[PDB]
Amino acid sequence: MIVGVGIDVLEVERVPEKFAERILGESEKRLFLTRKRRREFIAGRFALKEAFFKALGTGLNGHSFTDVEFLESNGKPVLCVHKDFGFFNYAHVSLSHDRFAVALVVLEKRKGDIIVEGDESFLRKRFEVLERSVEGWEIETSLPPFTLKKLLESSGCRLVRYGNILIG
Amino acid sequence: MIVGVGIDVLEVERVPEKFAERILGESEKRLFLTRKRRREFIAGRFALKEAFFKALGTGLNGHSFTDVEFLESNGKPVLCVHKDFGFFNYAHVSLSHDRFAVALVVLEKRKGDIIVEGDESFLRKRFEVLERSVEGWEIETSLPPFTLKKLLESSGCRLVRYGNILIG
Amino acid sequence: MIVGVGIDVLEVERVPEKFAERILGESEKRLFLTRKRRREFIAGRFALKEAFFKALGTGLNGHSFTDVEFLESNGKPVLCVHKDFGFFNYAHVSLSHDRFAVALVVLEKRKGDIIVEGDESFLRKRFEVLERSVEGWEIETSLPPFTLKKLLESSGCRLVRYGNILIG
Repeated sequence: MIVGVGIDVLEVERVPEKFAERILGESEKRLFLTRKRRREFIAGRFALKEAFFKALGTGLNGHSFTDVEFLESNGKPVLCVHKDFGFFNYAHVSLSHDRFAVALVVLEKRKGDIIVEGDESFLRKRFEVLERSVEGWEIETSLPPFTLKKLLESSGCRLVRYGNILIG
Repeated sequence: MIVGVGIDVLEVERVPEKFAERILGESEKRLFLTRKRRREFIAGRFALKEAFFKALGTGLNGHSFTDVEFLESNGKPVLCVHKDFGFFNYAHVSLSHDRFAVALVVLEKRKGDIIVEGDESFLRKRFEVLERSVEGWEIETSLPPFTLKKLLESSGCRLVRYGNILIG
Repeated sequence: MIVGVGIDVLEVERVPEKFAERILGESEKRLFLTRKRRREFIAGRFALKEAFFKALGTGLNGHSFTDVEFLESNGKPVLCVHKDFGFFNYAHVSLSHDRFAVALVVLEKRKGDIIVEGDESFLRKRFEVLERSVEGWEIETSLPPFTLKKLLESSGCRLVRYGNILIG
């Protein structure tokens, strides 16, 4: 199911490069140094973050723009969370710019698609266990990623994958 | 499942404020009076309505722009229908503007998420009943909101919530 | 479930009409001749194709812009594939332009919604068969449309409908 959607439009030229220090996370800063078109990168990340918080519905409840990072796998932006924002396990994101930047965020909750490595008996007591793979056990849970991560690391368990979301 | 999607882009400056009388519903007019940036509000509502009808696929079949309202809960636009447009029970909407307004509408049909208060036996004869809550009975139906509303009010039943759609 | 999303923005005026020969498929060329606003049409089709490949995630793996066509039913763009890009069976698309063109593509995999005509016994050996209609048998499969089409035409079977995707 779709949890929320967000769209954001901004004129690239009117976005200051000095905003980099306020909006970017640490891994985004490393990616920023690699970038040839610096003003576009900042504008794009601002738009993606705005679209993300629009998709949540509550906006900036107690969160900062640095709490949400957009990294890159291949050429596509990928969501990285440093806080619990909800129980969505998929963030489908897209970004385009031509003088104006337009960012799209669609948040989705899929049944399952959460991979955890650990004792079978431990997991079946707490979660609905669906399938076994090379990566680990596939479970269904509505627990937010950091809540789940803290619960599992207390035991001899490990969160392998949480949908398509990157954690920390 | 996704029923349809709609996107709309328009230059705010070229949208006349005089269009307010043609496109806005009564509750939108009350919201319009509160607004400081009047031209932006009109442009945004025009874009949202256009995106909505694009998401339907049939366009303006026999409908008017006043048949669809976009109100506000918190800071997010919320769909309010005054007519039956389909059996979607979720409208995920977003709006952004920076000289150009961009509106996004995603229509979704979720299993259930329709809350009805009334006699248990009456409902089980007609609908697949899923869960009981404080708000009422959760049912699955493909009946459009006004069709459902008219059917229930004929008996001693009441439509409490239809997904995230506002009715009337 | 949502397979991927894509957004694209481009300034219409800076898109050359000469790009028509490079980006358009044969059926799009026939539609292009009918169009009064030629520059808008090209800009829109470029934006839709870009949004489509963004939604795939891999980009232009071994594909061309001519491998993907956007035709029209009523007034809405409709996806036509000439190659296998994935197992999504729904492409929800939208296009708007006002000096800048904005295109949206949402790719979805729905359970079922693939209609095939043929021998009941042949299909039940290979696929999960769901329902019978006037158009044919509804099956669930993760086979891409051309792979499925080639498999069925080898026997006395025919692919009737693949979600809302047009094939060839």
